[PDB]
Amino acid sequence: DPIPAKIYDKNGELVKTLDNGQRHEHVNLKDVPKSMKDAVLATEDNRFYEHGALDYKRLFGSTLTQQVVKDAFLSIGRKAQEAYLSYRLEQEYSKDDIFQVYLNKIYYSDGVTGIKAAAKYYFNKDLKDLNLAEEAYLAGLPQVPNNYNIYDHPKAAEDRKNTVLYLMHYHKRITDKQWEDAKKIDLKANLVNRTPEERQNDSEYNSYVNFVKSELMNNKAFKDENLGNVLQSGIKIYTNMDKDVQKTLQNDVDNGSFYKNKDQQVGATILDSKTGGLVAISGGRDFKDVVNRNQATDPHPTGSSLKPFLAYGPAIENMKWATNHAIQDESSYQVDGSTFRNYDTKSHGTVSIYDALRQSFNIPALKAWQSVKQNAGNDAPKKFAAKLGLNYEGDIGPSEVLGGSASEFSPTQLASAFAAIANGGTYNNAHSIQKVVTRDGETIEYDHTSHKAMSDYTAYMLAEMLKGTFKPYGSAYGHGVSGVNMGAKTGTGTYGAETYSQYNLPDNAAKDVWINGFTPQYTMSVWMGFSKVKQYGENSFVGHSQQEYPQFLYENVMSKISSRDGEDFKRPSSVSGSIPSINVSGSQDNNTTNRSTH
Repeated sequence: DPIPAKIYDKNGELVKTLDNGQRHEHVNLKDVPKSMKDAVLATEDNRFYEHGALDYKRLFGSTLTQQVVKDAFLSIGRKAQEAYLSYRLEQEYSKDDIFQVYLNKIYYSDGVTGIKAAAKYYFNKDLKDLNLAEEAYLAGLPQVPNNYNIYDHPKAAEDRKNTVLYLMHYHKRITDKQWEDAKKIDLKANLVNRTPEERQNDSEYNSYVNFVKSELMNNKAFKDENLGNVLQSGIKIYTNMDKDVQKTLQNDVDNGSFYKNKDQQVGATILDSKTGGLVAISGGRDFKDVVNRNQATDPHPTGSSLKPFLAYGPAIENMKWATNHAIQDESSYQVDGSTFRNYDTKSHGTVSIYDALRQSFNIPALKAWQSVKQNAGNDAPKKFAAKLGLNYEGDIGPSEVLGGSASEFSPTQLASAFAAIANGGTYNNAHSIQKVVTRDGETIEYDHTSHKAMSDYTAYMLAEMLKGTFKPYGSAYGHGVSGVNMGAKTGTGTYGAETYSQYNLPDNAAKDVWINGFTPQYTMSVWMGFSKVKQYGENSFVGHSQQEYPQFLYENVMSKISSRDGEDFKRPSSVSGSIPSINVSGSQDNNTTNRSTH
């Protein structure tokens, strides 16, 4: 029975409580229009006054009672406890009592329970003065409230409304005429005008709540149910959220000055590097839960973010390369019937992969990816990446290596992948919920996916190389935090070659920009893009200067929240040497250089 859900941070403190979900107006059964009740019955349980608790004719050659119960407490036979409670309920209360409870407690979407409020909401009408088509729709809505809500699926909502009208005619609850009359009414006519904002009506938690709501139904114990039905059963949700970090991340996102215009978007995820627990998340600026796409959990092109996982990572793992392993760079380069060049269009000659990664050269990463493909097998890259949650439906071409094509993942996904590097090479699928405590007192334990993604040396060597990103000439030089030990990998994702012309985009125009940083404590992943590609690059990142934006967000937040205790990534006894010249013990590298970049 009705009671809002409560969300608790990492300290057990109450952080948020989901209200706004009470547009409910109580109605007495005498005060409900005959035609409204006729509508309900005709569609849900026509012979409700007859059949008693279960409908045995239906069953052989549902029921209002059953609905009321299913709604309240709720895999193979837990349908039988419904049956039994329905029986009991049918023994305690009369048909009028039950019919009334139905009309007062069933969910109508957008946080509406009860036909009385469901009418005042969708149509601003009293039950008395609302029309036939409006009744039919309000009668069919409750079945699957999310798919029938007009505001979201007007086509479905009209089909549902027509089905009810049919049923009503078929059960001869309305004449042949009034049927025909009603299917002429415009349903939308009196439809109260709202935008996604009013439909909902301490915001630093919005993105986190949005995230928890999604993960909550992924557990076996709730997977079947509904949103507006599992959140009203007074459960208590305990999360890994850091109250403080979450506020910081969302404030800095909302009040940051690193937005070129109003079409620019962000997505930020912050995990506990070690555990994988979601410490804070932001889906965008001034993010409204259902109103806005949660950009922290939606996929975007990754640009050069994935190099550690498709090229150098699998290369250090599978053929034990040293960090100063040497690759021959060029100006152009062939892979299939396609040419590839570096972003700066140059060739840097011979380069240590330490630099090749921290400055994100494209050819050397293609070479490396190709070397992993030969010396470890064509599926070696896929396997490595797949350990870190980065899956690929089909083939991994040179494009996905460079972040194009199928290389689309959420900031949350990348944060998880990178946190692996940040903690000895153990992968932890991002997880916000610790446990939920049900109204009575039961404790459901949630768990997440965890498992070795890479061997200790690989993780340490990546962690060490990527520290070089914040060092001079590094793709994120100047944006690292001072006393803090952190490595990072930036991503810059270009546009399709055709779209450069269609929109007259300048040469240095980028569509997605990422930074993925990690300390021993936190891993943080930031993506930024624009909602619509405009002409001349107005909605693109143009030049290092503009593509550098997410690094301001990263630096700001990582500086406020990171602790200066001087912790570092733990060095395995399996690595020998020091940056930029780290190798795998007892397996030094045939091919190396002491050659620097600039």
